[PDB]
Amino acid sequence: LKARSFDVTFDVGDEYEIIETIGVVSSARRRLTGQQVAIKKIPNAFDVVTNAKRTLRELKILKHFKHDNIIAIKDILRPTVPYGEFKSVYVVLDLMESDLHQIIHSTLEHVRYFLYQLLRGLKYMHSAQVIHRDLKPSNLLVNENCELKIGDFGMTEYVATRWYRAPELMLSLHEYTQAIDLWSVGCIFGEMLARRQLFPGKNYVHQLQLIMMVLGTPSPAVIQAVGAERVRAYIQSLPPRQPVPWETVYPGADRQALSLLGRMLRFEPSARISAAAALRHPFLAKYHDPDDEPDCAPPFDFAFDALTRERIKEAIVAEIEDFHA
Repeated sequence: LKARSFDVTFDVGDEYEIIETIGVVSSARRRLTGQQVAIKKIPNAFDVVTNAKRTLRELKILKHFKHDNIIAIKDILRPTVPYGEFKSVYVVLDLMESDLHQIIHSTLEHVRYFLYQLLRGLKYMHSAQVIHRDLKPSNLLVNENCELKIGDFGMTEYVATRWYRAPELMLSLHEYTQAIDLWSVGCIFGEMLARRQLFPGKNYVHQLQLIMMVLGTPSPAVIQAVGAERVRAYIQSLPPRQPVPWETVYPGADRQALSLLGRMLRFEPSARISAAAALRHPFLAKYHDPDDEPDCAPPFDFAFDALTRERIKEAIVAEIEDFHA
């Protein structure tokens, strides 16, 4: 009931074909009239520890979420093998032409529609006690339209680049809350507004300093709420440069977006706004529709979150069955 091959070789199941690869991902058309869907195949994923349990979570995570602004599964095909060398899985997702990463660089009506979908999808996520933990414009699926879907999920080295990550995540100022995905939204917010990247740190050494200018130096209770000790020492030893001059920071912005920016970018997760609270912002007055902001009815169960072994290869077969009952 499935057919080969290229490129590269993968067996689709024939409900969809053509089969052109957008990137491993392909775009296909369901024979049933279900139009254009995106198919993602997983190479390996049984190849080791980690990458096994990672795709158990992702599989269970896409399933648990039904939201307009969060990617989910159209279908999931038994990568047909009768457990003899079952080496891979195919998840079917809806086809998104692009992502926010492509078009950001370098409109106030266009952003408010964008961010509204960002935050609504953000709230549904947090209702299930699940965090993206990394939010980049590359993770925001966008076609035009301008409908938005949140890509990937929560999951070393580094020298790597997260300029959208919260100062509590890296620098570990203190432990965090669901408000960290909002700092990312605030950073993306700026980039569309400012036309430029907000915090292009060479590293945490440069990043914090680059972060330092806009939000200014923290001498409220923010310090001593920090895990510190050196960080609080560094904060106080640093000159208390006087914040927050947002109106001066953005000339091309209305007081409204400037106000949402201010509450979104804040040192302390305690004080920082939430997804549900940020939706209430007057910035959405054109778009604000409380009906379109659902919460997950149950919480997301992490149960299996050693732990374990090819049982996970076997646990993934509970689903693909569970999907088809």
